[PDB]
Amino acid sequence: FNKKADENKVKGEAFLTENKNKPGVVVLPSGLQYKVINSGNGVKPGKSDTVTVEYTGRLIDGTVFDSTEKTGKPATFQVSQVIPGWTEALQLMPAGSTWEIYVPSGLAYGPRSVGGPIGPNETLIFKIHLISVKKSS
Repeated sequence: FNKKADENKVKGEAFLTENKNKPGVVVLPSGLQYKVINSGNGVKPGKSDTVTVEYTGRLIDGTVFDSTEKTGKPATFQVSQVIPGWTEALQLMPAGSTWEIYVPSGLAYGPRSVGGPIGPNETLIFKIHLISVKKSS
């Protein structure tokens, strides 16, 4: 059981290790690193912000675990309703922006068997395409 758990710890920590090559890698107060494609553009509130976006997430396992785009239904949630790491990054994501964040387990639920959305000792990649905040306020 743990053989696979640790197997994830190495493959994930390695992915992010090499990932550091991606230009624009900037660490956040929560420890989030990402690559900026289109930053700014629209306005928006702090972590109490509510935005509608579409994303495709996949586990370091190489297989998609869940996609809101393919389902045919956009993803709608507030930045303060997600894991710690995410709440920090999404709080800085302005309407219309486009960031890709990769948060290692140690920054989310933890590499321990308490890995919520992010598998245990699994590094995941997230593609967030923000359209607008609360009806483009």
